[PDB]
Amino acid sequence: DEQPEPRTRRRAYLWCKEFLPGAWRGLREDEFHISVIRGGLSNMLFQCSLPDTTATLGDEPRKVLLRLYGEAMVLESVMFAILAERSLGPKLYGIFPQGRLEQFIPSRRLDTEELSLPDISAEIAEKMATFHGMKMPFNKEPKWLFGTMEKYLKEVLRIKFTEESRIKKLHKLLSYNLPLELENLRSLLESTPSPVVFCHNDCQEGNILLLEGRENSEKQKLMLIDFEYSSYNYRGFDIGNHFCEWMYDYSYEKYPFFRANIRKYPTKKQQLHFISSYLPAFQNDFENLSTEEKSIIKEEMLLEVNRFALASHFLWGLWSIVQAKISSIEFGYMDYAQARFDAYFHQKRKLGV
Amino acid sequence: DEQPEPRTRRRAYLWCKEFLPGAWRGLREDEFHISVIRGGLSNMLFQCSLPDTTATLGDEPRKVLLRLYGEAMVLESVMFAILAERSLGPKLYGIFPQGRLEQFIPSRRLDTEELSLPDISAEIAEKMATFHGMKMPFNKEPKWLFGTMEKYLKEVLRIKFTEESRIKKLHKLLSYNLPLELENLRSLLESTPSPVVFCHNDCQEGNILLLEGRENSEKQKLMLIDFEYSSYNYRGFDIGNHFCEWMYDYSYEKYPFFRANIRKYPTKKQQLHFISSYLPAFQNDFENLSTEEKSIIKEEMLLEVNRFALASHFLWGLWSIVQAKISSIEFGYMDYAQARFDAYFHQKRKLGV
Ligand SMILES: CN(C)c1cc[n+](Cc2ccc(CCCCc3ccc(C[n+]4ccc(N(C)c5ccc(Cl)cc5)cc4)cc3)cc2)cc1
Ligand SMILES: CN(C)c1cc[n+](Cc2ccc(CCCCc3ccc(C[n+]4ccc(N(C)c5ccc(Cl)cc5)cc4)cc3)cc2)cc1
Ligand SMILES: CN(C)c1cc[n+](Cc2ccccc2)cc1
Ligand SMILES: CN(C)c1cc[n+](Cc2ccccc2)cc1
Repeated sequence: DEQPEPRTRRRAYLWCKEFLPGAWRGLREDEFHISVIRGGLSNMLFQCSLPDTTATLGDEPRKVLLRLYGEAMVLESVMFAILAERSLGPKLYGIFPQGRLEQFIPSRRLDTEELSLPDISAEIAEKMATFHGMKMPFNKEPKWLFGTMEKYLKEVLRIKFTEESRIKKLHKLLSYNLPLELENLRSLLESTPSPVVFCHNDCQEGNILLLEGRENSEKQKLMLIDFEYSSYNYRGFDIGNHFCEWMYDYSYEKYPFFRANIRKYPTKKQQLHFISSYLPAFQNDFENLSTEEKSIIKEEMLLEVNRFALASHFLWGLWSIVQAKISSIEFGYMDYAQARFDAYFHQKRKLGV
Repeated sequence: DEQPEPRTRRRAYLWCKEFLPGAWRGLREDEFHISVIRGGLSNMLFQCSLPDTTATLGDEPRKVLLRLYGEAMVLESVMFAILAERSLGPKLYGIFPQGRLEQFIPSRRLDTEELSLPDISAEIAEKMATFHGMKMPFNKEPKWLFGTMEKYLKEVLRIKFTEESRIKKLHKLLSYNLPLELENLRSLLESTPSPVVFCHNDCQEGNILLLEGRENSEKQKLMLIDFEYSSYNYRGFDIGNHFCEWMYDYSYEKYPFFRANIRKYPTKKQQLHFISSYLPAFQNDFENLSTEEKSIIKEEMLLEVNRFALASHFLWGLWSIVQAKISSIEFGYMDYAQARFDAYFHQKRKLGV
């Protein structure tokens, strides 16, 4: 049990005491329990709980998660509150300028290897389809994807690195002519139909909870979390981006702190399994269509998601170059950027585009 | 049909086109309809609609309300979104830095005289009880009431008026010794039990919709709106404050632009009718209690709400003095302050406290 700094213990006690009902309201400071889940400079996480010897008075939680930040603020808070109301995310117990109190969900995150398990993959698809089907009070013009890529590309072309290895690696990445490549990708995707839906935009193992005590259950053992990058976007991006994440393991404990394997991208068989679960969850009379109409829809979706996978590589590659310059957290960002652009051209070669 | 300024028409068209689905997404500027509901400097309201000749494609609204503002921002937006999810307020279609798009609810506001109609009063009580019963992710310590009164009192004692009539009226209002009176009220209310619940804090005719087409229905013909001043607070304040509003008509078309009548405060008979509807809506097996246990609960509530009514007068009286100094909107603020403090001492005399 890693203990927080004294100032954080006191602040956490006050937020719990004032925002949570029942036994919390009368809790003494010397009875308050708190431990660090993740520290750092931003998005710090703590578990806060009542003493085992304190009974609950009503329906109040015995344990909660405190998230510290360390208008995007408004949109994020409204999104979280709405997903909570709809039973699609952890409940929201308290909101304040410095952070929030959320329902504690006993669980662990998935590992990269688990993404390919057929039952896990089927559930991710069903969960993503459920999120895609819902209405949210946000801008419905799908400007996010190329808007973000253009903004990031402009930043990348203004970066002045001082460190030798980053200078060299940047020269190589820019040698591809990224403006031209971006507008060729824009052209390709302009001609690729894909419905605009509420997308997670970051569906990978770190953002998927395996619910404790349900590990052996057939269905409903996962929860998608961490929707902070969500927006209306092309459905093909959310699915394609997820598929790309099959290739990257971020648990590697030595530099560059990730492993990449092109061979771990889902095979067409595995892609079909995923979309066969997605479709009936997104369009509820889907199974009643003829085997042949279902087959055509699946074929057209395979093309769509694999083209949109190219934008996942391009977007994350640009993001990673910017991180190499601006981040305060250690990671092989330039090497990761190169891995994404290698995958981009590999995928392009395979697609013949 | 009062038309908005050209800049507002264009901004409204863009927000509707980008935030609303279906036929909105492809709407041409020359087909956009908008009219002013209320103008001003802040909280401006517009009705926006599709042409009568444009069919809806799905479930999109044909008409919406645009609210312009002209962190409190975060709390207000989360509250509105949650009440919408729970079917307790207008739906939320879009949120952006300058305002929001809300469901249009065909209706009119109630008039002051309508507050005393037995069926109307019964429904207000049931509606207030429903709001009081719910959980919200906001601070549960009831610091709002006296916190706001202390803050406002400090401001009032620093006001330097230049206009003769305001100087004279202020001297009279301060002659009561407001610090002493406030702390005597604090003492009285400290000894008056009242559960802390999610309160509207402004339940009067201007914030209650009479739903069009339900005017002749027995029940469910109202909607409480405009929760921007809501907070956890003593239940007695929300009820007592509502009762005080029976006395004030803000529709008077000459200076001071309100009428006050002490005789229009609900009689004990009328108060009992209100609380007899509130109680079974707030505690759902209430009717199964003995006639005698119900009677005692009602008696104790009558005492509670009438004591808390004193804080409604004191709070609004202070608010009104501050408005006389800072407001950009014409109203008899000093005369209204005097009316609230007259009612305060009148109520004190009747209560013998
Ligand atoms: C490298 N990569 C994908 C990883 C690496 C590692 N991990 C697990 C892990 C391992 C080690 C660390 C310590 C190093 C910190 C790296 C890091 C900090 C912050 C984020 C948040 N983030 C989410 C979505 C996002 N999008 C959707 C986006 C928006 C705009 C563009 Cl342009 C592109 C993309 C942008 C940013 C992610 C990773 C942290 C976490 C998961 C994924
Ligand atoms: C005078 N009175 C009650 C009225 C007068 C008139 N109307 C209808 C009406 C008629 C004419 C006008 C034009 C003049 C504008 C007066 C005005 C501007 C803004 C508000 C909003 N407001 C809501 C709750 C609130 N609380 C809960 C609060 C918080 C902190 C303290 Cl300290 C005290 C109290 C504080 C402020 C209300 C009235 C507008 C509206 C209803 C009620
Ligand atoms: C030029 N300076 C001070 C820095 C430049 C880049 N970083 C981020 C970083 C750190 C370790 C590995 C990868 C990226 C930190 C400081
Ligand atoms: C000293 N000055 C410029 C002002 C002082 C007070 N107000 C508000 C007001 C206006 C009309 C009636 C009541 C209150 C506006 C200007």
